Parts: sequence; C-alpha cells; structure tokens
Amino acid sequence: SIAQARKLVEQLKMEANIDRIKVSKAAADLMAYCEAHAKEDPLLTPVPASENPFR
Amino acid sequence: SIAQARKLVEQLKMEANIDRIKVSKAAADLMAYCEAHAKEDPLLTPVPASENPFR
Amino acid sequence: SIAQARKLVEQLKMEANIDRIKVSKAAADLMAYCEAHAKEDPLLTPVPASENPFR
Amino acid sequence: SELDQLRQEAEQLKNQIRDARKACADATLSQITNNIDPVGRIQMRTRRTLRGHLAKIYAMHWGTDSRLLVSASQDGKLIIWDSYTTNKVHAIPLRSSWVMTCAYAPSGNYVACGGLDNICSIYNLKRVSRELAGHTGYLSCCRFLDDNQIVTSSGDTTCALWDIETGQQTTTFTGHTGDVMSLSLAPDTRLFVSGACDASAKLWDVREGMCRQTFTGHESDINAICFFPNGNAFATGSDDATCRLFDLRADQELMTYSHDNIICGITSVSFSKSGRLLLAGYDDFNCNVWDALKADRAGVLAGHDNRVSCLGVTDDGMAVATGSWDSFLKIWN
Amino acid sequence: SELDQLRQEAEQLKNQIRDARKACADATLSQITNNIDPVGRIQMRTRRTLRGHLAKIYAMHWGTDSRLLVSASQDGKLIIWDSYTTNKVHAIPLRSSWVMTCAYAPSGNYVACGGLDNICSIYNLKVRVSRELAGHTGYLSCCRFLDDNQIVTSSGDTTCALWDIETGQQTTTFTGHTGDVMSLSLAPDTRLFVSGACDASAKLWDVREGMCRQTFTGHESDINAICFFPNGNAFATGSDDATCRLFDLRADQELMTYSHDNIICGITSVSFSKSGRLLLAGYDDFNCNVWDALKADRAGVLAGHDNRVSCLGVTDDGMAVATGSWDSFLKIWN
Amino acid sequence: SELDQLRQEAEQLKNQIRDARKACADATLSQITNNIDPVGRIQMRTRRTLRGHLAKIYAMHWGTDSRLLVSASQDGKLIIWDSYTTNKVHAIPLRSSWVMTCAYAPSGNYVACGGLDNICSIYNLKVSRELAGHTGYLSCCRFLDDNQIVTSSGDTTCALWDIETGQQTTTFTGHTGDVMSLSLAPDTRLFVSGACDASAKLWDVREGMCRQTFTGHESDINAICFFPNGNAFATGSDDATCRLFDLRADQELMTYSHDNIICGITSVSFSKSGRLLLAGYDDFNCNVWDALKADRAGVLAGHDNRVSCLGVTDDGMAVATGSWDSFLKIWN
Amino acid sequence: GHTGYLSCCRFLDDNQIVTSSGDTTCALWDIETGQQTTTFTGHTGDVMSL
Amino acid sequence: RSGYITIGYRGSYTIDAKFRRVARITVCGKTSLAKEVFGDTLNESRDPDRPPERYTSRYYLKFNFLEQAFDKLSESGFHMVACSSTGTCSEDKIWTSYTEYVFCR
Amino acid sequence: RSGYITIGYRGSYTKFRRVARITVCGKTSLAKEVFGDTLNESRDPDRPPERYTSRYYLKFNFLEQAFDKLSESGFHMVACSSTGTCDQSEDKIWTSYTEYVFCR
Amino acid sequence: RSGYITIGYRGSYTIGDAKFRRVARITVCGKTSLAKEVFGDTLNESRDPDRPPERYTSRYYLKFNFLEQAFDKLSESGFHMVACSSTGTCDKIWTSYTEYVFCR
Amino acid sequence: RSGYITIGYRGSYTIDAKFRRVARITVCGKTSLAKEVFGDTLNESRDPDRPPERYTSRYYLKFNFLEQAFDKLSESGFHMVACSSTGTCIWTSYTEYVFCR
Amino acid sequence: RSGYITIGYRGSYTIGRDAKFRRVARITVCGKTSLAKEVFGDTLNESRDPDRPPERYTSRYYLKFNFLEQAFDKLSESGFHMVACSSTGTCSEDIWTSYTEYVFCR
Repeated sequence: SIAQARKLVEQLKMEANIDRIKVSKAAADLMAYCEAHAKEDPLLTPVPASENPFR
Repeated sequence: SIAQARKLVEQLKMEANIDRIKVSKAAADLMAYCEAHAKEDPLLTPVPASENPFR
Repeated sequence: SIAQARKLVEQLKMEANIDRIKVSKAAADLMAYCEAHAKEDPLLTPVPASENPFR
Repeated sequence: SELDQLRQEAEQLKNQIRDARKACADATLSQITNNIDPVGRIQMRTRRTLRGHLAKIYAMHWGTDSRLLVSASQDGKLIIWDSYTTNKVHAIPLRSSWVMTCAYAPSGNYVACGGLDNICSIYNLKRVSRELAGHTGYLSCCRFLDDNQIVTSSGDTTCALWDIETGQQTTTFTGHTGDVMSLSLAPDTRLFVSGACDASAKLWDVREGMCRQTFTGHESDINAICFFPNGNAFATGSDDATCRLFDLRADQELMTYSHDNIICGITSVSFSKSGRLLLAGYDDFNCNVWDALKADRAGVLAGHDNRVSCLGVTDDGMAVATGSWDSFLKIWN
Repeated sequence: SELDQLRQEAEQLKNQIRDARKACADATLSQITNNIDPVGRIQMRTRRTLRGHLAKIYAMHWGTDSRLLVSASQDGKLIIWDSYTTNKVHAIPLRSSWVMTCAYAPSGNYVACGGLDNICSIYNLKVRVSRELAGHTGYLSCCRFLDDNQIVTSSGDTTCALWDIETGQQTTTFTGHTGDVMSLSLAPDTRLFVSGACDASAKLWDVREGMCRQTFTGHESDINAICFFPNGNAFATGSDDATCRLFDLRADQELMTYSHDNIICGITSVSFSKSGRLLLAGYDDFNCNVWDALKADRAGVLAGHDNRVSCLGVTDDGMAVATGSWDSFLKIWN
Repeated sequence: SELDQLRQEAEQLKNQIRDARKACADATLSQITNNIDPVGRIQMRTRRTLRGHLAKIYAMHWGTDSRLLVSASQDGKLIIWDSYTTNKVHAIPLRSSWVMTCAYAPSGNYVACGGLDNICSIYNLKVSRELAGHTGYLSCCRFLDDNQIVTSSGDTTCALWDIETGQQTTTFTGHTGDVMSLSLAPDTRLFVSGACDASAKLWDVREGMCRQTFTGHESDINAICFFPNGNAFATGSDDATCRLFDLRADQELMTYSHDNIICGITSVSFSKSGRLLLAGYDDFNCNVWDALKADRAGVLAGHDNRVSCLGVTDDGMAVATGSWDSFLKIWN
Repeated sequence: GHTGYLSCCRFLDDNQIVTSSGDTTCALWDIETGQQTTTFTGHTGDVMSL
Repeated sequence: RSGYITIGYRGSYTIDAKFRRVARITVCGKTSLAKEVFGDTLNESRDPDRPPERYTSRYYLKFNFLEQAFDKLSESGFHMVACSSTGTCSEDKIWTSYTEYVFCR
Repeated sequence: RSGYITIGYRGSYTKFRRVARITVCGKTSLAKEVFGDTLNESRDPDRPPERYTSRYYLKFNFLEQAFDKLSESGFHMVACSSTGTCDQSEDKIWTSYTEYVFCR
Repeated sequence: RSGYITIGYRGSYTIGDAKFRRVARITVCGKTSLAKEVFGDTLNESRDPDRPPERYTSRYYLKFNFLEQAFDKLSESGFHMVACSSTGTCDKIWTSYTEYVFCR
Repeated sequence: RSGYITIGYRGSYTIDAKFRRVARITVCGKTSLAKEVFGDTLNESRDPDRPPERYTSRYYLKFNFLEQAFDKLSESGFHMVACSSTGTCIWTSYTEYVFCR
Repeated sequence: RSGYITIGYRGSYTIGRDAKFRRVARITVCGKTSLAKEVFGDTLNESRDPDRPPERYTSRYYLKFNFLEQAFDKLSESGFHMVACSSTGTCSEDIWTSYTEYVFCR
C-alpha cells in the first residue's frame, strides 16, 4: 500500500546513483568482442564435415 | 453496351403491343374449366378402393 | 404484509439490543487465543515424524 | 446521353405496360369465385413409401402411364420406380453425384438428368446415350418435347432447345438476367414458361425462340413453375413463401397463395388434373394443398422429416408423389 | 397508521445498528497485529493422493477421529476413505447423481448427503439408506450432524432446518435468509451456527430458539462457504467476490478482509487451522491459498489439482488439510 | 495525500534517470556498426530430429559437455537426449503433467524441472528435493552448482535455493509482474530477469538487491539471455520485438523487429561469439538476427507448432529448437 | 536461405533454377554450389508466382 | 445527480417464429440511482443492504417487460448510448443469449 | 408521448438478406399508432393500451419499410444488437437474431 | 425524401491472421426509389430489375466492391450511419455477415 | 486535451439468475489521460514505467464496478460512443467500451 | 474534406490452462487513399498497395504502430468521429480469433 510505494522510491535512488557510460563506448566494447571471437563461432563460419559431430 | 439496351427495348415494345383480355373474362373461363372437369379429378372426389390402383 | 413487517421489526430489535464490545478487545482476545494455542497447531509448527501419521 | 435515351424508353415502356395491366383488371379472381362451394377437407394418406435412396432426393418426374416415375438423388443414382408394386425398375449410376433434375420422356423410351455437372444426360431404356454440353451454368431443369427434342434451363440465365440426335443446341432462349431454376411445357408443347432468380417468369415461343410476355410481382427467386392444365395459366413457387397464379391472356398476376406461419420457400408446384387444387412443396417439411380459385388451404401433407424437394401429379390425377432430402418418396392419394 | 409506524421503525432500527457498530470500532485487526512477527512460510506437501472417483468431487467432510473422511462426487457415489492407507472403506451408490454436500456424523455411525434432489439422506454404517429427510423446497447446499438423532441442513429455498432423524420431521424452521443459503457451520458447543447465503450476508442462528440473532454484511457476492473460528466467537466466509472475510460475534461487524490483487475468483470452501492462525480457502483458480488470519498476508499456496478446488477440510487434531476438486482427486496436505 | 507525494516523487526520479540515459546516448549501435561487413546469409539445416516426445515440449536446456540435453514435455516426462546418437539417456516421469521449465546442472549430476505445481524438483542422475515456498508457478530455473539453484516464479520474486537442505537463501523482490525467465551471468555473481511488467532487472546474487532496471518493452518479457561477455542481455517479448540492453549504458541499444513478424518471442539465445541472436517465435519459425546490424540473417522453420524454447551449446556447434510439436530439432 | 515460404520455382536448366518466395524476393540458384547466384529484389509484398 | 445505468436480460431458447422471451431484467449501476427510477419494482433480494452511493450489479425487476423498463428511464432522465448482445452455443441444441443496454445521465 | 419500440427479425439461411418475419416489441399503445393494419394481433389481440407486450409482428416482410414508418412517425434508431451462432447430412443451418431500438 | 437504406457484405475466410477485409460484393437494401437516387447506375438490377419506384426491395447490389466508396456516396447524398450489426459464425470456411444502417 | 480511452472486461461463465460478473476492468488508451480520469484507482502493475503521453493497453482498475468506471468518465468529460460484443465458448466473453473526447 | 475511414484488426487468443489484455496484431486502415495519407501521414504502411492513385478507394493499408487509441486520437484531432463498431468472433489447447471494426465519419 503506502509502505510498498515507499520502498520503490528508495530503490530508484539506488538506480539513479550509478556510473553511466556513453553508448558509443558500450557498443565499441561489444563490437570489438564480437570480432575477437567471430572465428570461434561455428554458426558464423561453418566448420568442415570431419569436424562436425552432426555429420 | 448500346447493343444490349437496344435489344431490351425492342423486346419490351413487343411485350406492350399485345391483345390483352379482361380479368373478368379470363377468370370466368378458368373457373368454368375447373367445374367442367371437377368430376374427372380424383383428388377432389375420392374413388372406390376397387377403382384405386393404390389400395 | 403488516403482520409480516412487524415480525421484521422484532428481528431488527434483537440485532440492536445487544451488548457490543470494542473491536480493540475482540482482536486482542483473538490474538491472545492464537498465541496461547500456537504450539498445539501442527500446521504452523511441524511435528516429529514419529508424531506424523502421514510421514 | 445515348444510354439514358434507351433507358428512359425502357422505363416508359415498363410504365406503359403497367397502365395496360391495371386497365385490364376490373375485378379479381377471388370475387368471381366467392360463391363457389369450397373443396372442404379432402383427406389423403400415405399409400406407398419408396425406400432405397441413400441421400437427398433432388427431383421427381412422373411417366405418361401414371405408374412409372424417375427420381434423382444426391447419392449419384437415378432410380425408376413402379409406383404400384414399389419395385425398382432401373438403377442407373451417375458419373457426377450432384444432380438437380430428372425428366421422363413421354414415349417412355428415354430419361434425362442433370445438375452441377452442366450436362443433360439422355439415358436409353431400350448406359449413357447422349451428353448435351455447351451450357455455361448448372442444369436446373429439363423436360422432353419428344425423343428427338428436349428443352433445358440453366444457371447461365439461358434456356435451350436441344436436338438430341445431333447433340447440338437448336434454339437458344435469352433475356433472363438471373439463374433459371425451372420450366414447364405447355399442353401442346408449342410454348413453355420458365421461373428464374430474377423474380420473373417468361413465356417463350419454342419455334421462334423469343420472349413474348414477361410476368412479375414475385419478391424472390422462383424455384418452381407449372402450367395450368388448359395452358392458359401457370403457378409459380418462390423463396418469398407465396405461390402466384399468372394468366397468359390477362398478362398479369391473378392471385397470391399464402398463409401466416408458413414462412419458407416453395421447392415444387403441380396442379391436379382439373386444376382446382394447387400442390406446393415447402421447406417447412410439409406439402400444402391450395384452393386455386379460393386461395385457401384445403389440406396438408406431412410425411417427411426434411423439406419436400419435388412434387408430381399423374396425368390421370390419381396420385400425388412427394420427395424430400430424407431419401424417401411418398405416393399420396 | 399501523403501517406507517412499522415502516419508519425498520429504518430507524437499521440506522441505530449501523451507528452502534461504528462507535465500537476504535481500531482494526490489522493495526493491532501489525507488530506481530509473521508466521513466515510454513510449507505443506501432498502426503496422500486418493484415487477412484470418476467425476467432479463436490464435497468433503472429515471424521472426528482425524482418520476417516467422506467425499461426495457427481458420479453418484459417496466414498469413505482411510486417509492413512488410502484404502476405500465403503462405496455407497447414490439414488441421485447430483450431490452438493456430505457430512460425517461425530459418532461415525451415520453419514449424510444431499443436492439437487432436495433430500438429506442419512446412511447407516452399522450399507443402504436409513432415512430420507424431505420438505426442503430447494437444493441441499450443506448439512452438518449435531448428533446421531439430529442434523442441521441448508438449502436453496433460503431456509435452514433442524431435523429430528427419528421422526423425519423438521423440529425448528429457520426463515430469515432472503437468498439461497450455500453453507453453514456449527459452533463449538453446537448451540449456535452461522450460515452464508446468496444475499451476501451471514446470519448467526440459535438452534434451540430458532431465530436469527445477528446479521453480518459487507460481501459483494454470494457467500459459498463459512467456517467457525476455533473459540466460536468469530467466523470466516468464502464468496464469489474473491475475498474471505473474518467476522466477530461480540463486535457484530467485519474485523478483516483477506484479498490479494490478481486473485479474481470465487472461494468454494473455507476452514480454519486448529489454533486459528491459518485460514485455508479453496478457490476456482485450481489453488488453495493459506492466509494469515492476524496479518492478512498470504503465507503459502497449495496447487495439486488440475481443476477448481471444490471443498476443504481440516482434521479436528489439525494434523492434515484435505482438498478436493473437480479433477476427481482428493489430496491430503501436511 | 501521502501516496500522491510518493507517486509524484517516484515519477520525477524516473524522469531524472530518463534524462541521464538520454545524455549518455551520443550515438547508436546501428551507427557504429554500419561500416561492419554484414554477416550475410548463413544457411543452416536440420541435422538431427529427436523423436519420442508425446506432447508439447515447453523447455530445453543443454549440458555443459555440448552433448547431453534435457527436454520438458507436457506429457509428464523429462527425457535426457544424447544429441550425437539421438539415444534417450533417461526418461523421468513427472508427478505434474504441467511443466514450464527444465535445467541441467553444470556438473551433469543433477537436473531440475518445474511448472504449475509450484515446485522445483532436483533429480539425481547418479525425486531428490522438492523446493516449495514459491507462491506462484515456477517459470524458470538455472543451476549455480549442485548445491545451489536460482528460480523465478509467478509471485513476482526470484529465489536462490540451497538444494542440500533449507530454502530461499536470498529472496529477490521488486518485480510488479510474473517473472517469466532468467539468465545467469558468466561468473554467476549476477543474473537478470524478464517479467510481465515489461521490464528487465539486474540482480546481485550475493547481496540480494536490484541494481539496474531496464525498460522499453511494450508487453510481457517471456525470455532473457546474457551476452557472452556479461555486459549486455537480449529480451524476447510478446510485442514481437527482441531488444538488446547494455548494463553499463543502462539503456536500450538496439531493437530487433520486422514489419512481417507480428508474434511473441518465447525464447532468445546468443551464439558463441554473440554476433547472432536467435529467437523462437509463435509463428512456427526461428529468426536469426544480426546483433550488430539488426537485420534478419536467416530463418529456421522445421516445426509445425510454435517454438517454445531455444538453446545453444557452450562450444557453439549446434542450435537446438523446441516447439509444441512432438519433435525437437538440432540445427547447424 | 530464403527467409519466406517458397511460392514457386522454374528450372532454367539442370544447373540453374529460379525461385520466388514470401520474403518479397526472387532468386536465381546454382544447384551444385547451393548458393544464390543472382538475387531479385524490389517487390514490396509476398511473391506468389513467376 | 448524473450517472450511468445498465440493464440486461438473458435469453434461453431451445430448438420457426419465436418471439423475444425475457426471463428477468437485471439492473446494474449505482444503488442510489437504481432506486430512484424504478422505486419498489426493484427486487433487492440478492443485494439488499448496500448503502446509497456505492455501486452494485445484483438487482432485478419485478416485471418482465424490457420496454417498460426503457420508458421508466426515458421519463426519469436517461438516454440510450450503446447496446451489446453476446449469444453463443441429446439431439436438440440449447440457445444462450446475453444482451445489454446502457443508459446515460 | 415519449416511449420506445424495438423490432427484430430471425434470419435462418443455408446470398441476400432474407427476413422471415419482423417482430415488433414495445408498448402496445405506441405499436398501434406507428403501424396500421400491417400488425398481426393474432398472438396478442386483447392487450389493453398502455400495457406492454412483445407478441406482435408485421404482415409485410420488408425491414426498411418498417424502419421508414417509424422515422416518419417520429422515431429514431438508437441501438442495434446482432446475436448469431450455429442438421442435414451434408450442410448445416444458421440462425441469426438481430434487434433494432427506436426511441421517442 | 426521408427514408432508410441499409448496406452489407458477407465475409468468407479460411484458417490453416493478416488477411485483409474480403469484400465479395456490397448488398444494398431499402426502398427502390431511394436506392436508385444515391447510387444511380452503379447498382446492379440483375436480381430485381422490374421493381416499380416506391415499392421496397432487397435484391440489389453494387458493381463495385469498395465499402467506404459506398459510404461516401451516401454521406454526400444526405445520409448518416445510425447502427451496425455483425453476424459471423463458424477445414471449414468462415462466414461473416455485417450490416450498416443509413438514415434520411 | 481531447483523447480516446477504452475500457472492457472478460466474462467467466459456465453451464437465468446469473448476474453480470466482471473479473477485471481493463483500461486502455493514452497513459496521460488514464492517470487524470482514474487517479489512484488504476493499477499500474503490468506496465509501471510507461512514459506520460505514450499510449498503453495494460492498465486495470483496483475496483470491479463497471458503472463506477463509467460514471467517473461521464463527469470527467467523456461520452460513450461504441461497444462491441465478442463471445465464444465454460464461456469466454469479451465486450469493449469506447469513450470519446 | 468529407469522407469515411474504417479501421479494424484481428485478435488471436489461445487459452488452455482473465488477465489476458487486448493484443492487437496490426491495425488495418480502410477507406479512400487520399484521406488515409491526410490523417496518418508517414505512419501508414503502404506495403501491399503502394501504387494506387489518390482519389481511388482501397482496403490494403496498415499502421506501423500497434496502438488502437493512438490511431483513434489521430482521427479525433483530424476532424473525425466514431459512428459504429462491429466485432465478429469465433473459434489439447484450442485457439480463438476475434475481428473488430471501427467506423469514422467526416
């Protein structure tokens, strides 16, 4: 009731006081991870049949 | 198109120019037919079983 | 319906002429009952297996 | 402007015909027959029950001997019945199980049938003989003129006169704007009238292949039509719950046959021999016996659990045959 | 002049009672119990699954030995179960397959049932019919044995009844409900009993004197279930309004409403625990919710059933909670 | 009133966080990845079809060896499959025919399942435990280890369980709707949960508190999956869209949607490198999304009924889809 | 590789076949290699026939 | 002095000219207004103790004529704004039809 | 003379609108006023004016002809409600009841 | 010229959910004098072409298949929509009838 | 501030003296108008964070009285413009209520 | 400018096991194509009827957004009013489909 909407407020204060980072950097960090491991992902770069258990 | 609405007209012209007769006479002739043959109609005056194929 | 609505009156009279008690006390008496017998209720305080017909 | 001129002439001509029909009506059929003693209550009873059809019976046609008849059922079978002994004379398997009509040649040598296959099949009674094609719509009805000629009606809004020998259409009858559900030949087989989905009936000249008169006043499709015995009048069954008697010489509607609490279409109509009784099959599972002159209900035939799809009356007038979707045929007397 | 006096008196008496109930309320049950340490989460589990019912189970009633129980199913059968071994004790064919209630005599010699047949049938276990109690013009919603010779029934004809089983005649007729009476619950001393009904009101009846003493309101729909608080000074009502309401006799008013958002379904049955701290309610949503009586909070839930829970029961010793449903199964929860 | 103050105060703080998120967005994921060569067309094919399930399959979870997998069907059976040989390793009858989730312990010794019975059952492969106390139905569960399992429930709370004994070591509260799915972080320190309140929440497992709350979904969130590095997660939802959220940026990076896909997403899973986002749909298909470019890279249609669950092996060699139809299919 | 259903197909020869799909694109295929040779784009709706 | 009132009936038919058969008229709305326009025709049997100005849905009419209820509302200051009918369903079938009627201010 | 009248028809067909009968329902005082001889009082021929009824129908089968008579005797369409849902060896039947509300 | 006219169509759909509204043909029903007024030569008299003005009918339809195109002709021929009723019930195919009432 | 708001309920009926039973009242429209019309009665449970001036469909009423919801709009400057019944089958029943400017 | 516009959608519901909300797959816009661009601007998705000429009626448009009252409001502030509504609804676990229509005038 009243107790419940008061805890939500105390929550939002915690949610607000956080070190935010620019999308530009976030994305840059994701994008760079993807290329690092892109050759280790068989769903992107198929493997040979001899190396494919499902063959 | 135009051929079709001209044929419909020429038809209706024929339908109009016809020798009509008065209902009074028509009905009199119909009504008299019914009584003329009322003895020849087994659905009005039932027949005997000996005279009835379906008995 | 006058005999009928007069018996209805005697009904409401009974509901009105009663010694009522404060909610504060009622609740206190219930609350004190529950704690009194709270150890005798297995649905709150589980019992030992030797005391459990079903386990 | 050129299309409007031809239309306005048509409207004026329609109004001109309207005024001529009203001037001809001095009195009504009900007035002149009021003093005629009503038929009363004429009781009929089921004298025969024809079994062995496995599906809905869509059509019936009596023979000229007032004994043999053919029936068309949606099981894909034609059965010729002997009405006296209830013996099946012939059972002819049909190549298409959708069959809306059947006809019995007056000579008794041939029988025809048709339906959604858009084909009129001529069966020799003395296996398929002729298949008459070229109709663009379904075949609603057919009637034999003789063994060499048959007149058909179709869902393509056109009727046709066929040469059975050659299998080609001789005379095509045009001018209906809707599906033609039924037709009935005149006593002399010179003329025939047809009911259709345009809520109009049309008298046709067989020889000259042109519409002479057009009868209106029906509020829905005309599913059935039958000539009055003398050939001067005809009655029409319709989805508007009413039966209407039209006279040829009077060129208008003489009488409307309807009763409260019967709110259902008429599948078939047939006159008695004298024409005093008009029989109409209805969707309400009954068959109502109408007084042709008095417009009153003289009786009812309820033997069926489903709507009565077709009627017939023998030329001698001895029996009334009903048929329905309940797969049974009943001969009433 | 005689009608004018009696009409105005009825209005004043209603207003007098309304004002007397408001003056008595200084505080609420939730306020005084707010400081009580909650029970927490006390878990139950299915210890027994009773099978062999072929249709919807409409009622259950425990025996006084906390061992035997009866069930009423719409297949037309009453089955007495041995809850320890799950053995079928008796299978009694019913003359009417429509049965809305069943009861187990405290002595264990007799069992009653009823339903749309408008008949309370007493079955002698020491199995054929013994007595047929007729005269109820409505369906039998509930019945409970006072003793071997007397049973109290409720019916859809808006009347309850006290029965003499020996003679088969109604001893005391209860005529104060204005709607179908769905349930009844006897007081601990069997002197009084409360009844829920379709008029959204509960009524306390005197068994001996046969009159309504107090009338409790506040429910927004039919009251399908009622159960006495262990000491007999309070009772809880299940209803189609999704709420359970605890009423107090001495205060003559509503103490507490038990409801939770997202629970939009009627309550078929209610029963208290032995100490009265837990109120269990069968619901149409296939669950059985365990409510904290003092704190009005949900302490747990029992969902074992594929269809709505039609009835509940708690043994007199309070060791087990038995549920029944339209899924043909009965479940004994611990 | 007092609630009106807390309402207006809570709303204002929402605007403060919204404006902080807007100031942080200088560019978008689509802008920075526009120059990245697209994945192109990666063709897959059904290499294995697992048969023997008699009813709707509601969940699947791969093993840590990328060999064994578990499946939960509504016939009341759990089947452990050998994906290489298509041999049934185990068939475990369930006491409740309604089962909404299954999980395979990382050690491979235990397997869990749950559903409308509101019970998390831990099965020993070498019933063991029934974890009760959840007031709602059990939507999802994931093993931290043999002694710990994290569950989500329709009572709006998640939970950390001690499998050995006891219950609910840490209770996670603050969701306003049914919690449909959860996915653990790579280090098992944190986990995110999607729910019917159209919001996702990042939780601390050790400290038992909500850290961040992610929004922008227009309907229930039925699925959630962590990006391989643990800094981002993708959510499937009933709004027909999949959305990638970033933890550090605390906002929505990218929306995966198509004009012709108008149906809810039951499950989401990343590929090993995270470049491909796989989503099971109610339209019987499974769409392969490019995580960086937000374009459709492919589709997997092997199923005649809606795809209920997805999984990707830890080695990333195969993608397994599961649907309401009896069959289960391994793609590659 | 077609993201929509396959509505129609016609063989050019044994090595080439042209397809249409509900993903609004047609395709020319090299059957041996299994890859699309020439992709036909520009339809704004599902392609029913070719 | 302004409000909304909702009345409706449930049709029960078994299977062809069948008239409207009205078993009972249900009255739904705020209890102060419901009493005003129909007076003592209302049968508060199901929900008789609700205080004025709190809403209800459990009232029905001692008469079985829908247009008689319509007229009483038209001459106590109400207007019809909307209508909704919801009807769906060993050898013969059973017809269940619920129709609703909304009255304004 | 403030009042109400409600008309409706029962449509059953295996295609245009086909109306079997128009039922007229309301107070019998107003029902007689707006329509003339068309009403078939057979089912309820003795109801006193100012007493409500529901058992009249129209001798004609044209729905808009009934509509027009009421709009030219001071009635207007306020609401409408359609309730339609649904024995032969092949095809079935379709019952359909719709209602029409006329005010003041 | 005060009158009522009503138009409607019948929907036919297969299920085996993006299908747009399938307008087979529009049915126009009312008095035949008004029906020609609003729609002129667009209406198709095929089923009932001999109807005299001032006599009601129900068997007309429109040579075009656009419902809102029919609505507009009546909106600027002095008609207004006062009621609507849909009757839809039902591998079998869906059959749905919807109705539209137009005033004065 | 002219806008549209739509409310509706779903009935739960099974095989008359059965009254209208409304399980939940759904509020549908733009979230700015819904706040004004219903204040604190609406339950933001299933869509707590919807921004003002952004449309929604996931709002319901803490009370179960249809005409109490109707009345609040009648003197909040709304009018009843349309209704639609969608019923099929235990019986499901969805009817809708449209409120204008 | 005088004219009529009609909007509607298809509702698919499946319930075997209410809190199920209105879920709108797509909004269909139906009327004359000149008015349709007026009220909705660039929101309209002309995907399956791009080439129709202005002043020619159509029925093959839909809205890039899935919010009924957002479509309702755009018409209320472009001079349109709601005149009628019609729903057509018909229907192991079983599925259900509901269709509703919305008429807007002048």
